[PDB]
Amino acid sequence: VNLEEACLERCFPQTQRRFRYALFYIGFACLLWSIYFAVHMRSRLIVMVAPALCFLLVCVGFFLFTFTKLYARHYAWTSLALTLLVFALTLAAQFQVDTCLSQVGSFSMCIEVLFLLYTVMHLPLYLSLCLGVAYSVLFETFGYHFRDEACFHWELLSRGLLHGCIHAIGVHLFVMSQVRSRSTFLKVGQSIMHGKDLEVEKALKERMIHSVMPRIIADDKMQQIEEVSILFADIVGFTKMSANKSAHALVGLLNDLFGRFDRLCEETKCEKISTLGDCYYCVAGCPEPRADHAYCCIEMGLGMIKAIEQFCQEKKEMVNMRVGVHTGTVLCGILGMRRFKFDVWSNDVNLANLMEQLGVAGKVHISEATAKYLDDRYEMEDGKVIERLGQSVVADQLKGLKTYLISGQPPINQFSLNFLDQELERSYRTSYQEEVIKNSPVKTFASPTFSSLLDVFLSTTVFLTLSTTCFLKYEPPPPAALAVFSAALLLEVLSLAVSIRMVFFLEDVMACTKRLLEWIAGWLPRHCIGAILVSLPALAVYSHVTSEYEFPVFTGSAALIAVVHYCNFCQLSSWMRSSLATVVGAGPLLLLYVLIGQEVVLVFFLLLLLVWFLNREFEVSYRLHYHGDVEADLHRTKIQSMRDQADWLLRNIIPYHVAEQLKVSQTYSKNHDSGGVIFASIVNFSEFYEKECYRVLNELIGDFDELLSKPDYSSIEKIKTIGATYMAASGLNTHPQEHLQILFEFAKEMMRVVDDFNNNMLWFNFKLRVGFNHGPLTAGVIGTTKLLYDIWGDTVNIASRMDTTGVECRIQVSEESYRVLSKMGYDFDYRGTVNVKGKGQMKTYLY
Repeated sequence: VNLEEACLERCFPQTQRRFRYALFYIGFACLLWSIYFAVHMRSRLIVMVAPALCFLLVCVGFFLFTFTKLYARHYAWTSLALTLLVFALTLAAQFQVDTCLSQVGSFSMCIEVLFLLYTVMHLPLYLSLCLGVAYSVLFETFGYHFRDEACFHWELLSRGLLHGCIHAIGVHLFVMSQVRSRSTFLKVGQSIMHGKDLEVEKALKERMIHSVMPRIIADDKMQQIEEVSILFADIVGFTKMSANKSAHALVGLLNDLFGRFDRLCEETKCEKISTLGDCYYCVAGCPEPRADHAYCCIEMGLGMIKAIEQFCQEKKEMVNMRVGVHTGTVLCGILGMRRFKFDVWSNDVNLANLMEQLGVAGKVHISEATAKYLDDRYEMEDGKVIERLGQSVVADQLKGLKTYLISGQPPINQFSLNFLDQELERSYRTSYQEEVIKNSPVKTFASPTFSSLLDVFLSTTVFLTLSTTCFLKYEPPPPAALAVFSAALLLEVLSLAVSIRMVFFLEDVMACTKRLLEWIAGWLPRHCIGAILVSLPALAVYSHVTSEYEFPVFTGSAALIAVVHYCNFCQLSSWMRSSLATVVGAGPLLLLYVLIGQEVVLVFFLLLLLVWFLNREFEVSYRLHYHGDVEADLHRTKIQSMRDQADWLLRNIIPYHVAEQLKVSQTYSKNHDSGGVIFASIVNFSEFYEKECYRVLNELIGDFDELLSKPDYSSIEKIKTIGATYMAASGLNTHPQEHLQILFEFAKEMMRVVDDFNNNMLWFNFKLRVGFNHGPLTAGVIGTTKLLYDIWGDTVNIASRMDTTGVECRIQVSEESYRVLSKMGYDFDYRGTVNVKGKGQMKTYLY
């Protein structure tokens, strides 16, 4: 009931203006009648024109009531108060009747007041219908009882059918007027709610975009920006933190730790690329060409050491940082269509990663290139990596590069009734045509197809009842009367059958009649049939007139309703209906007469003005209703696009099995008893690389991304891509090791397209080493304002070890995975032993 109040207060300006215009019209009707009463009814003046002028003063008082704040609270009461007064005046004016007035004048007083109460007063259905019928029945009762004999069965039935028509038109007019207003208010409410939901989801999509891309990239496909300082950090001691701590608690610690990193990164105003497990590597100087990149990178790197001690002293941990800095040229951009993220690729990045591996815990490690951009603002210490770690495999490729360490510091025109935007107006014309075309179901009472059904039905019952009274008078009728009525009846039943078939769409329909049914729904053909349909009651009356006219009171009284019937078919243009009513529903009677003559001209002018005005008001109600519909549809198609974009970019960050949980809790955590991770890197790209070469790399990843869309790889969800390496995981959503089999086929299919893609290259084939290991892994979502899904653990780090110790297009596998891979029947070869941290020399078999 609160929304009904909300409907009423929003629609109140319409009701207030509608009531005010009724006040103007009734006073105008009272004034014009008084002038006519003053000239042709001079026999009794003070008893006839004084109520007219007194009621005119009442309208001014009622107009004064409108501005009052009390009227806004009880506008229904004021309309009810006027209704009784206008009822009393018309019945009193009918009470009296060169001293006699024709009834057609009184009938207009009954008709015009009835239309005002039903349509332009916004009173309830039960009150308006009961008051209208009670006023009508008392109008007829007073007329029959108080008739004059000095001047002037089936006759009584004719009066009821005539009054039956106006009430039928009146309730039809008011119900649809109510239906459009309620529908327009609702669709406006949905539109304003859709718009509010659009802003909250447009920001959500931007937040999803910012989770994989920086702000500057999001403004709008690769770059060759040089002089870029690359950070690298490692959580030395995560393996200790890995054991004897719960998964949710574990991801909580890193969420605060990386969140602390994210905050200080914002303080450093640098860019964070991604967090590879415990590693946190971030770039400076790209894509924005910042010149202080080295000094910021040193600052956050030392800040990370400062942050970890604060982090250690808060939740009581024992961990440190191994920071590595190397500046130089770098490549930036996006690879892939799914799980695509901003990343940096160069030999500098690997050396920057290598520098982090050559660092010492709690110390920032820098390159010689970085030292060139560093002044004495910090302390310089010799790197001393050669004697710290000996001549190890990691230290072989330093290639004589000296290194250093750092410790700290309403569009409708009033006249023509058209939409101001011509494109909207054109769509409005074809709306009924396309509504039939799409076969849209009848949703509400304001549907254009349903609206036509009742308009045709109302034109039916009005035409028969109006014609019934005319035939009751004759009970020889002229042949023109029978022929017109039969043709009108023949047209009416076919038009009614068209309306029901346009709504109900019976199974007897075929394509042939559908084409013409759509054809009829067009603007011009509907006006061609509609104008005749509207005029059908009008020609019914004028079919019964002959040369023996000199009969006149009945035809005039019946013609009062034929012009009244013209308010029906609201879908048709109001100007055509209003003009046709003047020319074909009122015109034929006016020149037929050519004081009774002066009275009829005044009577029809008042009715035509009311008919013209009501057609004006209900047309803009219909036009504004369609405006509300198209805006709601326009907002619904804009909310679905944002729905698709936000969901797709959510899939760009987290897989399916994570979206539901993030809808329940702000943090995600899960441990895995058995989990396989795939690492696939490209070697000969460096030989191919010399930005122009990386475009070929992008389509290669896009070809790899097409492997994920295959129905047989729905259990595999990639994690991310770093450099030329592709990281995929199988078993997160979980034969006990069926995920591994799909993962192995993914790696095999991975080189299959690699060899297939090499066929399109000129004298250059690509390379792909794949590592494989399965076991316990922990995953989770990192960040609050920037989401990030990644998996880390012993199996992940050992998986990357297998790519580093990799060979040509050959799937390196661990002993643990070989325990279950060779059982099924996979043909596997042996290679030997490689260096593995945490397990010593590892027995590595191969595909």
